[PDB]
Amino acid sequence: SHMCDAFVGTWKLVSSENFDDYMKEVGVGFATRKVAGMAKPNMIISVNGDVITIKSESTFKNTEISFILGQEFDEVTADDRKVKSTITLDGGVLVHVQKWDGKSTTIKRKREDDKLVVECVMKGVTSTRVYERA
Ligand SMILES: c1ccc2c(c1)c1c(n2CCc2nnn[nH]2)CCCCCC1
Repeated sequence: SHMCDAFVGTWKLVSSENFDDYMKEVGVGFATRKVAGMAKPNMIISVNGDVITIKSESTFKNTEISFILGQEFDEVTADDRKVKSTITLDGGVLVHVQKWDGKSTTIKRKREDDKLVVECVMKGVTSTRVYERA
């Protein structure tokens, strides 16, 4: 009955494109790129009141963030960046901006048909990662 109902659930990665190049653009080093690129995460999205929780569970790393839309928080990313994050809803798309070291990357999550599509963008480089219900 609310703001992210169609995102809530357990999702499994089924395809990726350009993720190595995205990670290079971000600054991720060779060994982490190789092991992270192999991961097939489950993304678990839940909502309790105003608080949204997004977990990512994989052989590479298990991460968890909780947040309120529009309210900045500090995040340690799976690749060990210490970033300041703000997540908003823009026309039904969750938009996640991460700022660190004068740099920025944006991760968009959208529902398309029965998929949850994640678009990671750093400068001119996009990676598209497609999730199915688990
Ligand atoms: C496996 C799954 C998910 C991951 C990662 C690794 C990494 C991130 N995300 C979250 C964004 C996301 N969600 N689905 N794919 N990407 C941080 C940005 C990219 C650097 C590598 C580490």
